[PDB]
Amino acid sequence: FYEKPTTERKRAKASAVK
Amino acid sequence: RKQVSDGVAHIHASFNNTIVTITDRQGNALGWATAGGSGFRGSRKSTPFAAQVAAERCADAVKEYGIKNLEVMVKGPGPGRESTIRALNAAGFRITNITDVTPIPHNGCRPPKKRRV
Amino acid sequence: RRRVIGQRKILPDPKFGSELLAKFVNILMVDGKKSTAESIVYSALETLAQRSGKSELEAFEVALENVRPTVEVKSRRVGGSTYQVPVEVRPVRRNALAMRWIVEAARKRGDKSMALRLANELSDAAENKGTAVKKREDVHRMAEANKAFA
RNA sequence: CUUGAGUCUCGUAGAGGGGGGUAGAAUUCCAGGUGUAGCGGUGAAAUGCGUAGAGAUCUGGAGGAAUACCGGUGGCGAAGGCGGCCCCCUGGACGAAGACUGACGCUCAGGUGCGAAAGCGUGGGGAGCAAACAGGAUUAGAUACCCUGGUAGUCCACGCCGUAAACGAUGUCGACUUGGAGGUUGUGCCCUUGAGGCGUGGCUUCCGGAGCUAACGCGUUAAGUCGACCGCCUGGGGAGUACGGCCGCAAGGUUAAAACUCAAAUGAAUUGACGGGGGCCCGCACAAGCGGUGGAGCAUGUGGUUUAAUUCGAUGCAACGCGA
Repeated sequence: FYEKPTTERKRAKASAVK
Repeated sequence: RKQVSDGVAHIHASFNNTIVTITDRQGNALGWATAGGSGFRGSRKSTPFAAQVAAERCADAVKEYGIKNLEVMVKGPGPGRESTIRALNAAGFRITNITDVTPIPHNGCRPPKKRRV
Repeated sequence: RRRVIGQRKILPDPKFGSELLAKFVNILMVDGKKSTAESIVYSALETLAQRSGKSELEAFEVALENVRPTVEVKSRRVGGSTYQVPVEVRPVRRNALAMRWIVEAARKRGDKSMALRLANELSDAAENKGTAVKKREDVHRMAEANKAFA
């Protein structure tokens, strides 16, 4: 994506952090 | 004929088709059979039920050469990856090693921006 | 579903004193006919001894091992999508289906009477035929070959 | 004068820049060998590629583009942005003690300079990818999604453009104001025994009462309590538009109205909530069997036809051996 993957890896840190 | 008795089996497990080629270490592909071309066509009828068809015909296609213990390495993901291993092993062959060596890149090129729906 | 029920407790055979044989007449009951089954299936079972020519109290199973089921289709539409998913047989069906495999072709075979028509098919299993036999021939096909989706 | 601001000694970290090389995988192409009838493609399909040797395989060779893993809620930068490795030049930042100037400061209209991506100009390069354009399916139609090709562009140097949801939608600077848990980088002391414990810095992510907010929320990195400057706002549309100017090769940017029209346009959130959100949990709902109807033939009822009427009502789930 060149701009999503830094967003999902900085969103799903809402998914898979706790 | 030459009866090398061993060989490195190839499973180019693509998604729409999983063609398999049998060979020894020198890269001399002598026999091969295509899952999606084993009479079968389409996509869901070229799925691994066809892969075992290709495996059995290839076993028939090279049973004249007498290859007993078999090395296998795979390319690509896909359903035509697992069932074919069991098929070829049960089809008068003996296994040596299984692997899928599908070439992950180091971020080299661009593959397409395919389906979006 | 979440709750379960235990198997209904059954008294033994009123004639041979064996609960397994008593359960057998209970499945063939259509039109509520055990007294007719007394002249049909009990008259059949009495003839099953001498026609077999051996004690049908524990030799009764010498024709049932091939009949042993292993799998049947369980309709798990898991997540809303029907799958094959054949679950292995649990004891509350693998023996019930054994009796369900008996009289599927023994009603109107065109013979004397099903008082002794059923008394034709039983030794056939230890004489290598009869309805209970070929039941296991088709079960092997649906499983053990569709690993990509089984 | 030394506390504000700055110089020096000293180290610490870093995808901070600029210029050089350099490696390997990966797509592609080309040459070679083996041998072979399909390859690809999707929800099925043809266009396509191929019997010549394609796909597949290993052997090499060319080129271009990006740097798997580490990798991170990590790090750096004024922002834009910056990820292989190594060197050359360089920019900041921070920390330990010191020393030295003595208010040297903060902000800044105009102004100057940097400014993602597209785009333009002149010359190269061009592996993939790919607007445009072709051909094949889809559909009611398809100029779209989808597939097969595919040019500009994407890459490089120089020049221009100046914009973005350029966003933390939070201007810069300073002072004050309870706590907790992490992260990253210095450092002081302590048996560092060590990992660290006791402290101290910086940057940093997440909770949270005060307090603030319409509200969500912010909450020592404030949206708290104050101060100094700057930019902007003044109902929605028209309109970031016309015109004029300035700029730009051009695309166009910036500055920036009015006529006319409406009485709203908005923001936080509440209770309904419909989903082609989701998870869950219930029920002969499904599952596993049984017994069935629908097959026949007979009895009634409903719908129609005829008839003088074949009276009326019900006749989606919830009528049709119903009222009756």
